[PDB]
Amino acid sequence: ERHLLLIYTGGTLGMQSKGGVLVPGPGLVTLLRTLPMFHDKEFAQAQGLPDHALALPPASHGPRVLYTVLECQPLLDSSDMTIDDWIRIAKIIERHYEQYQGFVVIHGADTMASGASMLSFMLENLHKPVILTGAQVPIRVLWNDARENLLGALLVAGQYIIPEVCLFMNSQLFRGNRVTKVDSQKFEAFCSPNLSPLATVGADVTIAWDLVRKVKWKDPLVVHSNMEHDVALLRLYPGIPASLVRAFLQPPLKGVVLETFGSGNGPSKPDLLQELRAAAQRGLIMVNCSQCLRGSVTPGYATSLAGANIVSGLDMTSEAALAKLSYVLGLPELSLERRQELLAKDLRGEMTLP
Amino acid sequence: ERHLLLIYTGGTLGMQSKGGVLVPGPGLVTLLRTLPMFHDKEFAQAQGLPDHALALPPASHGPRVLYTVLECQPLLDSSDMTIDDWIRIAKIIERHYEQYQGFVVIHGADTMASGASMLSFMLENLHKPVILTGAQVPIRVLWNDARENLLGALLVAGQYIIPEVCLFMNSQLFRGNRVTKVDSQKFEAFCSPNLSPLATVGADVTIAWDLVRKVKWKDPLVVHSNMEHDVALLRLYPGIPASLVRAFLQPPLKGVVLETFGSGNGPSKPDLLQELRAAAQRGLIMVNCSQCLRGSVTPGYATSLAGANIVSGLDMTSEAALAKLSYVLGLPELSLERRQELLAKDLRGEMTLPT
Amino acid sequence: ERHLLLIYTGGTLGMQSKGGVLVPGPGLVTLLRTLPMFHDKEFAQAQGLPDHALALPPASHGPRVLYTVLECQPLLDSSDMTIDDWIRIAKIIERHYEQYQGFVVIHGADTMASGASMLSFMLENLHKPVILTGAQVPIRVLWNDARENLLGALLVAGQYIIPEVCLFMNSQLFRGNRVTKVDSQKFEAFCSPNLSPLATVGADVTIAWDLVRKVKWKDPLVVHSNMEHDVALLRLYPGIPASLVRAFLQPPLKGVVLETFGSGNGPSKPDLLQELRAAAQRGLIMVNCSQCLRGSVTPGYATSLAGANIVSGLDMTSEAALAKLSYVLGLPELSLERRQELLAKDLRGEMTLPTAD
Amino acid sequence: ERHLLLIYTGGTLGMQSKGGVLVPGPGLVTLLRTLPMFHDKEFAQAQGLPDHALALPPASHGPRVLYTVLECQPLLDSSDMTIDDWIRIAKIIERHYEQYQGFVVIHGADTMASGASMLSFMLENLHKPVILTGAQVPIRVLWNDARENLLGALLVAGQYIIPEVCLFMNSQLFRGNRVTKVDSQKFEAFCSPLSPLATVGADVTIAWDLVRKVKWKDPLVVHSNMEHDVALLRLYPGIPASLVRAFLQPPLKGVVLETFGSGNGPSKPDLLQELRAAAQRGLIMVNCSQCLRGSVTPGYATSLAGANIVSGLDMTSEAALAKLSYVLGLPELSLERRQELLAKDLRGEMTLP
Ligand SMILES: NC(=O)C[C@H](N)C(=O)O
Ligand SMILES: NC(=O)C[C@H](N)C(=O)O
Ligand SMILES: NC(=O)C[C@H](N)C(=O)O
Ligand SMILES: NC(=O)C[C@H](N)C(=O)O
Repeated sequence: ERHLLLIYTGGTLGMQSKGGVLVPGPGLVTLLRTLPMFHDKEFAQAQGLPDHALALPPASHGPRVLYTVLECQPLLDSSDMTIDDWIRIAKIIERHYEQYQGFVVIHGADTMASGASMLSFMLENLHKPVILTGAQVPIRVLWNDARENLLGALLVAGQYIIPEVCLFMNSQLFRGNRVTKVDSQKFEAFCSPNLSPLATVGADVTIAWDLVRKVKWKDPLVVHSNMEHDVALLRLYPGIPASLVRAFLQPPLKGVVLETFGSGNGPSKPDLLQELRAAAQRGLIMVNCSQCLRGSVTPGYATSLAGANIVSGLDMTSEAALAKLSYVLGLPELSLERRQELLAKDLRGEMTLP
Repeated sequence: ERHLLLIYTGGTLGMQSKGGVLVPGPGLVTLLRTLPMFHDKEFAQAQGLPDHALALPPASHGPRVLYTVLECQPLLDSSDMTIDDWIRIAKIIERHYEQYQGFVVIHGADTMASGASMLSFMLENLHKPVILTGAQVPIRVLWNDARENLLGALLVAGQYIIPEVCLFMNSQLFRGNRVTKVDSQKFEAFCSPNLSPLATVGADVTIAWDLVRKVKWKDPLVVHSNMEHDVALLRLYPGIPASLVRAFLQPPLKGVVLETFGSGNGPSKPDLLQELRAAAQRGLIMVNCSQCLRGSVTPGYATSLAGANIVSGLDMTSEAALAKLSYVLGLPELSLERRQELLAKDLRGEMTLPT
Repeated sequence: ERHLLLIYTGGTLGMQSKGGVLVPGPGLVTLLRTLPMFHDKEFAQAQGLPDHALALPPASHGPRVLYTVLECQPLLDSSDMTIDDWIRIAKIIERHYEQYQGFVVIHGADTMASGASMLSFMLENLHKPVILTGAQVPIRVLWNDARENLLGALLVAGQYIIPEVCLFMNSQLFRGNRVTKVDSQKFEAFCSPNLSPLATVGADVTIAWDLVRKVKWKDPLVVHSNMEHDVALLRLYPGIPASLVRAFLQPPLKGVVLETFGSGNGPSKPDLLQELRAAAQRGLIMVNCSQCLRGSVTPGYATSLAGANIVSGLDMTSEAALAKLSYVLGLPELSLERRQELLAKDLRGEMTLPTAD
Repeated sequence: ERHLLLIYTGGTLGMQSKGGVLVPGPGLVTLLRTLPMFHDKEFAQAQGLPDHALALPPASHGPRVLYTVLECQPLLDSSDMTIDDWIRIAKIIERHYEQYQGFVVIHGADTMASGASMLSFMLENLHKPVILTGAQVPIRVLWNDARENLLGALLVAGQYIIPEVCLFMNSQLFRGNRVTKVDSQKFEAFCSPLSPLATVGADVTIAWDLVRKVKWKDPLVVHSNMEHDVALLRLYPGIPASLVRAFLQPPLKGVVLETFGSGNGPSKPDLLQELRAAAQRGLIMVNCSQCLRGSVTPGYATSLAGANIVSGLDMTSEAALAKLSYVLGLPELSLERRQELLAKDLRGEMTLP
């Protein structure tokens, strides 16, 4: 037997109609009990299990999977989630860490990538799988992607030791701090542009063990509630004025991700470069990410953004850059020089160095 | 014979190394003369052609293609381009419109999608092909994509009547106001997520004629120099504070594209919704686009951004939304209500209406 | 209410383990009754429905879907299926045609593409959806693709009028005579290389109505049991000897699909060309298909296979070519010249005739 | 300076029209001289180079690339090529091995995958790049894929030590015994259903983790001893036992059976009797999937396994056939041993589980 905690935070997976729109819907465990793929009634009575705990049917090989449903309240559309919400999820995982072998987090799709990236950083030295999942269609609608996404998440967390925050959707397991949302309607809503999926499910389960991170059994779980809240993302657009950038980078902002053009370039007009230099003097740290979905930031042009307090984001997703920035800036008592060194390392498998 | 104007504005296609970095490089026509795929010397002498004009070798079918190279100065990395630069290109095309059968614009890749979208709107009633192209590797480096991208553009503009601003890269012709840049290194750098390519080149040339827009021969070319400059793009991110949005939307900003989450959703926290409402009262217009690459903005959630002065961008690329916003806000003497109605129409094939 | 017939012929979707291997498994309706996504017990009792008939829960819009399970016997691994088996399925659909609004056929994946193609031809003037589906993992294994494939098929047949033999797998509806199997393990096992999917399912259902064939209401359903059995497929490989081709094309073979190289080319060595000419003289008809997955057979090289009794397969899948060949050769009293003309037409949406300009 | 041999065997890359159809066209070096991307005239005169030898323009760093064009005769449409033709190419590479740092082979596309696979096996202990390339459109036609495919091949062979038979098309370098042709018209004609060994874009990315290691201690052994009596047989539904019997008659020594799905076939006894009968005669059978992607695996009662049947796992059919030809051509081995070799990864063509 392996035991999982299933943390239901909201999202379309469990929504219901009200006033002609989807809103978060309670009563998940009540529904899951009625579904044989999610709950084995025979086995429950045979072992007289606590009523709070569900049991998956037996799978082909391996151990049996039991899980407990923890329904947060209120439930949220993921568009409403913030660093504080992700911290609360991390703390749930921390409190219950020793009692469970893995975790699944039902989450809205709108910001799942940001959440996966955030939790990747908050959960330092993680030793157990934390699998985020969601759906484009609610589980109470007959024709949906929720059933198989939720089951897949539970089975992955239940059967494999992948000590990472991942995202499972549509038969694929992605490294969480490598995903981004590419489709607003299709079931294949997520993509991992600069890294292979960690796993694929088909006739057989294929796992890229060469990529999966190693359990650090000597080191304890350290949860970072100290995440800098004053970080932002700024997408450059052609002719963006210096005056607007000035306003954006005003105190109390401590860090910013600049999504630049192509291989990491921006306008070379002086008044704009002046504002970035000015913000560097105030102590602001800047990470340069590409607006492009695929590829890396690299030097090479006269228009490349580099210099005082600018760190290259290489091939990071913006969601990962923002989370890493929040993480590093939240660390206590470090020199700005040291903070920059950390931003330039691969801390959770989110960045590929050359 | 068909004659094209080749407008060289800059970009990696023609860059050179200097101080260990790529910068714009002059002298394109000088190089192209030396290349047999770009200039047929035999034919030039046989017709004693003007020295400014180049001739492509004969192609499989069709008419012969001649072209003239117009090298803008200064040349620019496309990261430095703005609405003003694209207006200048539109005006070049306007001045020379009657003398040429089509146009090719060599452009940097970093903002090509914005430029294509802008020109799409500026060139009202366009009757001739305007093909933007560029490269990930300069044409003076041996192993490059520039040669074939430039030749392809010239052949497409030279041989076909596609009255659209397009982008040609890597054997594909895209509708210009439908493209976006998806890869910063690969030769397949561009994608048209919510529309088929207009053409594909292989052994044969396949054109999606049932998508290509129809020539309106009665209507003259109207070039819009009146493009609103005070427009912006704002990407939402989780927990973006009201205070920051307030600062972003301060006068003199007239219009903004909000890149929202998923099917067009954002935080429902009241202080943020109050700033958008406040900006609507000041007269600002907002277009709601998805941060997602593929798919459409649609209502359906309690978190959907809709209401006063917010227009759904449906399946538009952000580059197209920004350009359309610039276009509509630059039109003279319209009510704010009318401006919104125009934003909700398909003006250049950039948006697909539901039905 | 719309009523469907669910024809369970076998395949991995319903297999069980025995001696460490998967074999066909009976008792489908018994399992489906226990599954709330497949059977609404409340509604069944509320309308006191016949015990043989299942009811899907209500869906977002549209009518309610009821269905009857017909479990063929014996059940088969699709690797064992032949023209005779597909004829039996066509005849089941014929007998029950008027009682039901659509059909779903649970079928093994190994030859689903051949079966879809065969049924496409056998069911002339079809007016109702016939949706084939299957799975890479059996429905009794917990982590599987069967649940969603079967539900999807039922919902597509139940809710839309697509008068075609289709294949539904992994959220996509393909034209059946356009599919081929491209992956032996992934759930995305099928691909339609020279045609778009007819439909895609996501948050919403998108249907390519511009491609879906039109119902011919005036014309009755004609089922062709007269399918020529003596047809074969022959894949060319470099240096394939004339002697081997000779042996392959011996009587009683009436038709063959030659899978050739690239744009439809083969060796020009004379002894080989002589065997094809010899077989043409015996009255054999040959269809030339490309080994390539995507693209078309076209003339252009000195190595292009063309001539006596050879018809270009253009962009047909080999599965479709073989079925069309079986269909056309089974038609009664036609000249060989006429048979060839029919092979060169688009009879069921399986072939795209080349564009002029 | 690095020197390459460019072996022009034929194919569309160099074809010309005649009687309204494409046929092989001679005079490649004559054309390439006139093209600045392919020949640097300044540099040629500056070093007074032999007239037979061409010089690519420089890149910034790295060495300069010179190459010699060897035009086979007659030139062939690849549809006409056989084991004998690929042996001849291997022997050209053997004779000139010491004089050149790499090789490029211009080849027709129709059977390039078979040829790449064959050469992969023939060229045991290969230490230098052998890059096959071709085109969907002839180089003399203005809008074509030939120019960039040929240049790419020369630059890859000239600049990198990838001791493998590869195929370069459309900005990608594939392991040769892993490719297959998926499109008959598009420039993206080939697919490796394994990662590409390299990709060319703004930068060149090479998957060094996959590229095989040079064995400098071991000499190049060229196998002319390739079994010719091997065949490929694609199963189709209801294929009769009588037809399979005829196909597997002597003198056939080996056959690749392209089976359904994960490696399955009809379980009807008369058919299984013919495969067993052929095994008794000494025939060896490799089971490959008709599917493009994935692996042959046991699991069903319909899986073809047993006497003298070896699983092809994830091999392409082109690789299975070539490996079968290779193994059967080896002298004095027991049939058991031949089967063990078929089940190993000999040239990177097969992934073991
Ligand atoms: N599909 C989803 O989950 C979208 C939903 N608005 C959410 O993020 O909560
Ligand atoms: N590939 C390119 O052209 C990049 C260049 N920085 C530009 O956009 O001008
Ligand atoms: N996935 C499957 O159904 C394969 C099985 N051998 C069959 O075709 O019956
Ligand atoms: N593209 C090509 O090269 C096709 C040609 N028929 C050949 O294989 O020789």
